[PDB]
Amino acid sequence: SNPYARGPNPTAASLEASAGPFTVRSFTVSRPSGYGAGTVYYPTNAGGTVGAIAIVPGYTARQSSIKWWGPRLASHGFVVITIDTNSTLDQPSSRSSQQMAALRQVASLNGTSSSPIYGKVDTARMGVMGWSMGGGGSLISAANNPSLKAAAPQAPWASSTNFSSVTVPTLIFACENDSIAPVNSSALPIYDSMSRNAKQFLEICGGSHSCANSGNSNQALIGKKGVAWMKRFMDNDTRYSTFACENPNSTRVCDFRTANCS
Repeated sequence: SNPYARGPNPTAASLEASAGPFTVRSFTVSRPSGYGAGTVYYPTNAGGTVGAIAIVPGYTARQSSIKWWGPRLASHGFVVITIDTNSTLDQPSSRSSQQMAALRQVASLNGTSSSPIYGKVDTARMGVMGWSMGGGGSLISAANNPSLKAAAPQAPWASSTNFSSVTVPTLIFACENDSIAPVNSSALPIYDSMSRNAKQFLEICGGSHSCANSGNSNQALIGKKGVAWMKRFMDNDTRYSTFACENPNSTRVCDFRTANCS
């Protein structure tokens, strides 16, 4: 039996829905350590400790752009911290450092008896997400910290597209019409650089650079894929292998590629 499996057996409908099974609460981090601000979203009743995911916005952007992931992931059994960076103009390497500082603080709060997440986190199971330069920051985090169990950046951008060293399972959300981090020169070459991992590339038809952000019109599919990827790889939960690895056969998807993902 898998000690990390949480929640009921998934279906397409349950993963496309507004929320998973678990009640979600949130709090603002009172003294952020190593990053600008954070909001923690957590399940009150997951039935065991859960992994932690840290999510970072893009250049000029704030938690509002990424916030929708907090309740959506947490309701399926994850502690999620969304951050603001120390400056809105921080670059990807700085964003990676701050992302790991946010994961560190989640681990600190897991050990703080006054915190709402005291004892709720398995600090050995962590994941990284983020938009654009925060997505490039997530890939840097994975390259530098290969114990991370999953990465799922959106509309990523980094100074170099070469992430050949990454061994962390990585799902890339791409936005077809992105004019800031174009698919062809950003998301796709980042995807193609990775030869050592389970990986996936999922491009949303018609998407602008913000197509995976809060308020987007594809939360059913994008949320299904993000949760399935994190469940399969952070929880080793093979009930999610098909959802994580499948072509979703969706008219909202204009390009789908995956490797080392059965």
